[PDB]
Amino acid sequence: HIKKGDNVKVIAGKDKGKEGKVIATLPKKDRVVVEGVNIMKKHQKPTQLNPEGGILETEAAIHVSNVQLLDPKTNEPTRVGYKFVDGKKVRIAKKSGEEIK
Amino acid sequence: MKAKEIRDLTTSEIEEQIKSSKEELFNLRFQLATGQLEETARIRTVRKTIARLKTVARERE
Amino acid sequence: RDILKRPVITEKSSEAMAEDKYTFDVDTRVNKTQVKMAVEEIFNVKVASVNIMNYKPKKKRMGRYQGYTNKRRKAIVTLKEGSDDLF
Amino acid sequence: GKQCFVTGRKASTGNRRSHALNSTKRRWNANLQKVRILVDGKPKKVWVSARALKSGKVT
RNA sequence: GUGAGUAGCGAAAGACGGGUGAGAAUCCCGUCCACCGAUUGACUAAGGUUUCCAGAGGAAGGCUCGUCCGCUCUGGGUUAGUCGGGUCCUAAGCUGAGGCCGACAGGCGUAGGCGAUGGAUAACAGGUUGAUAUUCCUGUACCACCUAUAAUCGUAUC
RNA sequence: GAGCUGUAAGUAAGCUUUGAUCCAGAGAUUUCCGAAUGGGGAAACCCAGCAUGAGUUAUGUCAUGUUAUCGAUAUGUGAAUACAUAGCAUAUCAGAAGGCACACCCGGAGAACUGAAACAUCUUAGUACCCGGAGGAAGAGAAAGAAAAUUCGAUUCCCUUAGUAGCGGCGAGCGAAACGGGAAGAGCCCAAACCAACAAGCUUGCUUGUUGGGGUUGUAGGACACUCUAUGAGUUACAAAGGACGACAUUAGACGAAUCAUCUGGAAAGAUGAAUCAAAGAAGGUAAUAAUCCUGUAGUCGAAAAUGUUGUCUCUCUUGAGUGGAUCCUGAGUACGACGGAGCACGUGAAAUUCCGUCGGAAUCUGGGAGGACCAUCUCCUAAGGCUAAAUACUCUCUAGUGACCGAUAGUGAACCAGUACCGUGAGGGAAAGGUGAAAAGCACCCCGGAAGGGGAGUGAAAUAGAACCUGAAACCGUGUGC
Ligand SMILES: [Mg+2]
Repeated sequence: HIKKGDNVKVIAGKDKGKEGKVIATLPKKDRVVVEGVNIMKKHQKPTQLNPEGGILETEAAIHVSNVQLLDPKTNEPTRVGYKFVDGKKVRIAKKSGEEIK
Repeated sequence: MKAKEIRDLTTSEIEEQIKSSKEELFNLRFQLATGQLEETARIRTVRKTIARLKTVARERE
Repeated sequence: RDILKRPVITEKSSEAMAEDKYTFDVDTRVNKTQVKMAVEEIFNVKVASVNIMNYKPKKKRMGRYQGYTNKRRKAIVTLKEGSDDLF
Repeated sequence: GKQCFVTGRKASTGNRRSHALNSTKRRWNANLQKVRILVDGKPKKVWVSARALKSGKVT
């Protein structure tokens, strides 16, 4: 449904109305990671070798039914359908009709 | 991979079966005791290329 | 044939007799005779005595459930010609 | 157990009444007589009941 | 919870100087003192199954305390042709090819097997480790088997 | 069709768009103990024999291969005793054993307390235990039957007959069947009389010994006597037993319609507004209560393959009736009777029909049995050989799904790695356990401390949710204060 490399649009969250890209999708818990969306402030272990007494800020994963794949030819995040006469499913946006990648 | 780059010769099965079992996995489990965490992912691969060399000799029966 | 799983390099009783003796951890089920014809068809040396001993499984306990470790047979070769059968 | 070697008759069970109808159990037994019946091989020593001996008594 | 900060603390001689430590009547080292000594001493069977040993621990267990430990974490420890067994033998007993008995299950028993608490059976001193010693290595031995062998004896002999 | 390396958190070293992980079918490996099977044993271990093979100048040591006991076909081979028979030595042999679903079924054996207001015949009960046999079901089964009509036409299971007829220290109590309505519904093979051969008789025998042909019933049917038909008819679930070609079902899987913006909020699925799809408003999750966000549902769609169910195509195999009347046949120690027991609803009672132990013991179609002692005529039926599907009883399991059923002292003993800690020599007994948050963002850094544990600062909607982790009652122990 949603994979890494394509834009999204958060529809339901504290950081809604924000585009971005997918970083890494947890497939079992159905959670995706988008940059700049639901960022943390981790109290890191400053006895680690890397830093000197600080607070990390890495993005936190959101569930896959909070992003929605967009093709703004009519300024709209759409849903996905599947067409194939080529031996492999080419992904189709049903609300506009164009072939996306 | 390895699965059908084998089926090369009948006689060179056992002469490579004894070459990897005896002379590779025995060196790679002595060096694990005296200190090596350099390639501790070669021990899985030179063991799963023995199973492929003792499966093909059943097809030649 | 390979009935020598690992060597063992512990503190004194394994590495403070290294002028002629060496210590392996053999597989079970085997003799002290087969080890004479197993450390000779690898390293090309000539043994003089092989001694074996058996340890029981001993009890470890981690978490909230106890279990036993694995039993092991230990062999101690002693050479006549050549040296340095471990590196 | 014991059977007629010719026919195959054997024991039974059943109660044992009295003059006041108290009932223990008991056992009936076929009248088995040892006799030398000629069969294949040797004429062995077998167990034959005495009702199968009225006609077929071979030596 | 009350009984209550009550009954207990499981025979029995300890005293001091020094260290150690956040903390010591209790742990370690020293001197004096007392107790067993046909045993409270020294080796092996039965039984238990890591407790043994060195380095770190102080929440629980120890009838108090604890720096300590038979308790917790890490890493180690058991070496045999000759000692005790098996590849040798049989007692009481147990099991039993055919066989003999019994509603079925099954009970008894001959040849043969199993079974030491007994018969047979070739190695002893000294040294050493933080934990093993007739096992490891120092010096001298001995019983079984195999291979070369020479003096060889020959219907010798098994 | 892009992330994966069981719990997996944690790092390490890797593999994958030349399709990895994951899912389904089919083959390969499957150490030692176990019916244990070379012998031994205190299961998971110890000792061997004969063949080929490595190794050593040679023994010691290893690998593969086999070797239990009965049975029954065989080949030998001397039997005490000349012939010859029980013994013995071998080749073979998908033959046998044990495990079970403690369920249902059929046989063998088979109690007690209890009810009778005591108790013995009786009831509890042919039940519980135990033992043997199997099956996907098993048992019964093709009228020596029910019955009293111008009778119908195997068995089995439900409804009614009926708590009626009966049996009963006539007490307590036990308790039918046929008729009638239904679920289901097929019937067939031998024995004998006999004809033809081959091993023993001039034998007198087609009968005896073996093997093939014949032949199956009561309206009396077959041997034997006669003609009139001889290709259609099949089953391998009964009645004799041996293959292909694609239809459909099962174990992976794919497609699958339609909602946008504001208010309170840490967050919209909520209320207020406008839109839409609907063979699809069942259900679960997503920062709160979603027909339209996700996984899906109604509906279509899909098999390289391995089983499974049937259609027709082979292929095996097969004679079908009638009339006559002289002769032969139509299951024997059988049926039945007396003595003793069991079972039929029925307790020896006037006791029929049915089986068991013991002795007695028949008739042969003008025969034999039954119709509740028995006898006489009318009436139905053919005993002493065997094999048979379905309707019916169950559930340790696999898949879809329901519930005016439970919600952590409940429902399984068991939602936690349960028949486990632990108790017992042994059979056997047997509990305790669940919840942070939407997301680990699980408390960086300073300070008192030896450390625990604290108090600030910080993450969070809230830590007065900090792993003694949701809400937090009473008992019981505290500190403060008006009378
Ligand atoms: Mg029964």
